[PDB]
Amino acid sequence: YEHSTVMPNVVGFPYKAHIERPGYSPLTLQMQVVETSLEPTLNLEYITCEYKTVVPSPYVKCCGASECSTKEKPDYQCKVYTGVYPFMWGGAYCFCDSENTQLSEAYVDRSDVCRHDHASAYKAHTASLKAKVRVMYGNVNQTVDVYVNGDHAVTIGGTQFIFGPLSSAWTPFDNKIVVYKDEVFNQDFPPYGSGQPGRFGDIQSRTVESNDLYANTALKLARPSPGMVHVPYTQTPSGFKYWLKEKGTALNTKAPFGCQIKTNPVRAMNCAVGNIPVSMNLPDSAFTRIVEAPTIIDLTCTVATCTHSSDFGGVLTLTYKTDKNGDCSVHSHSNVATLQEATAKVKTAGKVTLHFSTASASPSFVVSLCSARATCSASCEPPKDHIVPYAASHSNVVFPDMSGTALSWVQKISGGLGAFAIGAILVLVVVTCIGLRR
Amino acid sequence: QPGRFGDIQSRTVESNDLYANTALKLARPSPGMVHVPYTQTPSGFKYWL
Amino acid sequence: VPMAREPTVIHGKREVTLHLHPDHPTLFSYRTLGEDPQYHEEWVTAAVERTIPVPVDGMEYHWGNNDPVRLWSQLTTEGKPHGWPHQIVQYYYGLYPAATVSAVVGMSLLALISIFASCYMLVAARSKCLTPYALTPGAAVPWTLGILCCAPRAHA
Ligand SMILES: *[C@@H]1O[C@H](CO)[C@@H](O[C@@H]2O[C@H](CO)[C@@H](O[C@@H]3O[C@H](CO)[C@@H](O)[C@H](O)[C@@H]3O)[C@H](O)[C@H]2NC(C)=O)[C@H](O)[C@H]1NC(C)=O
Ligand SMILES: *[C@@H]1O[C@H](CO)[C@@H](O[C@@H]2O[C@H](CO)[C@@H](O[C@@H]3O[C@H](CO)[C@@H](O)[C@H](O)[C@@H]3O)[C@H](O)[C@H]2NC(C)=O)[C@H](O)[C@H]1NC(C)=O
Repeated sequence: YEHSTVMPNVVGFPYKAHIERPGYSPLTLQMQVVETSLEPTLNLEYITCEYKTVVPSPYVKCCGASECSTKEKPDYQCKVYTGVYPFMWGGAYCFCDSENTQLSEAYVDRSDVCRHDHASAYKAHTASLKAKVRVMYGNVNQTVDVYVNGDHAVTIGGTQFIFGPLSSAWTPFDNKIVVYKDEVFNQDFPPYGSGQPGRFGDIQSRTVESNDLYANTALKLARPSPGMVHVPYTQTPSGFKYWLKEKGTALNTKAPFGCQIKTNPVRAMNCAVGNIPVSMNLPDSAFTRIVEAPTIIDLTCTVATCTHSSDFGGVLTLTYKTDKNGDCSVHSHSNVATLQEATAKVKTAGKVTLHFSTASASPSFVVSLCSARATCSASCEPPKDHIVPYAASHSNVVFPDMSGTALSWVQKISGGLGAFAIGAILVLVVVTCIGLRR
Repeated sequence: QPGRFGDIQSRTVESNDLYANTALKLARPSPGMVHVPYTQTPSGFKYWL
Repeated sequence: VPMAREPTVIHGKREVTLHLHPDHPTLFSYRTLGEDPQYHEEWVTAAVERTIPVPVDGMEYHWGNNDPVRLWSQLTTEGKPHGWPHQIVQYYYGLYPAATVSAVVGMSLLALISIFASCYMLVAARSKCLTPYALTPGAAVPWTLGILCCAPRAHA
């Protein structure tokens, strides 16, 4: 028996589905989203880490001149300085007074621990959603793992469930993502090959194991001081360290809809938005023949107390007449009030009580016990406590019933004014028709 | 109230009775240790000072 | 690493007053877990006191090394529902204090327009039904004189 429904994408919401087969007794399923996981799709762009400037020892040519040679190294710098007269601890070598030349060489290289402490630049698109839903009904419990898209059917006790695609298409990750350890940042990194000194991605490596490197840190060399051998140089500080110091905020503590960001793999878990359509296919053995189920007649609904609070703050009573005792499948046919249970023991006494949760001043919903029906209306008082540590258990609908107190007052006032207006119109029409009849 | 002036009070200096409300809560000791942990809101007299 | 003490919470109307007692600089951060969050994070050093908003959507705050704690507000107000008309307005003004005023104003102007139109219709009808008899020195038909309050009560 094919059936379909739509359930909210809220973790912990006690969604209950009512299935009515005309030839059998009604059935009530309880589905609950224990956990979700929004996995995006990534394409690694490059890897950034601190750099390490290596300066080989200078070559001083005594009584001669040296020529610089170019090399294919990331951000290579080389110069030759004429007229140096170096010194050492014991005495000044390069015995020539002024015919000497020093060659200075330096270049940038990837750091030592770049494979342990590095930031990755990604591109995120077309996120895929996952869930973990607990389904219980009849006498069968059990939690299953599903993909939330209409391409995965899981069997729970002989019943096939398909969870349709999410209603919305909202993902907290922007187009470009930077991931560092256990933090995700919505950043706009420069493209490969066009980094800038002193900021994020001054040196860019296509992969942690890639040999190629692109470094741009404005390395420069300066003439050595007289009577020294030190190879002076100047260089703009690392961009990775200064990114660490002033990266600013994150996505873990900034994501909307109250959903945590994680890493390895990147995913936004337990993130409440949209609706999850559901498709089912139940076998003939799940239902019970109408002969076995008890009969319920003369169903009357009365509300003892009501309070539109987050917890189940309402109490409901049902009176009936029955031939034999057994079980029934209670349900509320409007989302104004969310019941607590999906089964109730009916007995020859003729009284049973149910608890519901509502968020409106005056609710109006129809409740069914097995095959019976009954309409309930009530007046509800606000709660006294200001803040609670648990989420709401109602669907958050606040418009009161048309038979409520406020709407009854509006109806009475509008009816009086309309009666006055109709009287005025009738008097004017009578006067005009009397004038015309002559 | 804990953390503010007069979190502990006594009728007089030599009075035997004492009222204390400092939110003293015990915690489970770590495995393989004997240290009886706890947590407590700091003194209200010092923060008043 | 150490875990800092839990703060003291005081509940308000969609607000939490939060007493913070650190020993060494700890990080305090919170966010409102709705559609548009309210972001904030700070390095609390000395004993301070914070007020943080808690809408109906809820919010979470992260104090030091402790696990984040979530708090949800509740649909509470100050008016009296199912009472006199001036109390239902208070009840629905404590909740959503931006649409109740607009709805009340709209209904009031609609009522005023309707009553003014009805009064205008009555006045126009009386003018139509009284002027033909006001062009001749004739009797006012005491039967009709009593029914409709015309200008001459008894003078002709
Ligand atoms: C031992 O020390 C002497 C210096 O007292 C060194 O002699 C120097 O040798 C270099 C090249 O070997 C000379 O440089 C060039 O020499 C040419 C010669 O025509 C000249 O035209 C250039 O302008 C330039 O000066 C340098 O002049 C010369 N100095 C002298 C002779 O006073 C000698 O090389 C040292 N021994 C060794 C093994 O290097
Ligand atoms: C369907 O299966 C689930 C999971 O087996 C059932 O939920 C489980 O209910 C039991 C009974 O309360 C929980 O055990 C108790 O949990 C409390 C929680 O504080 C703990 O203090 C007790 O010491 C005891 O362990 C159990 O935790 C809970 N499982 C989960 C994952 O929440 C559920 O009741 C079953 N459905 C029906 C209709 O029985």
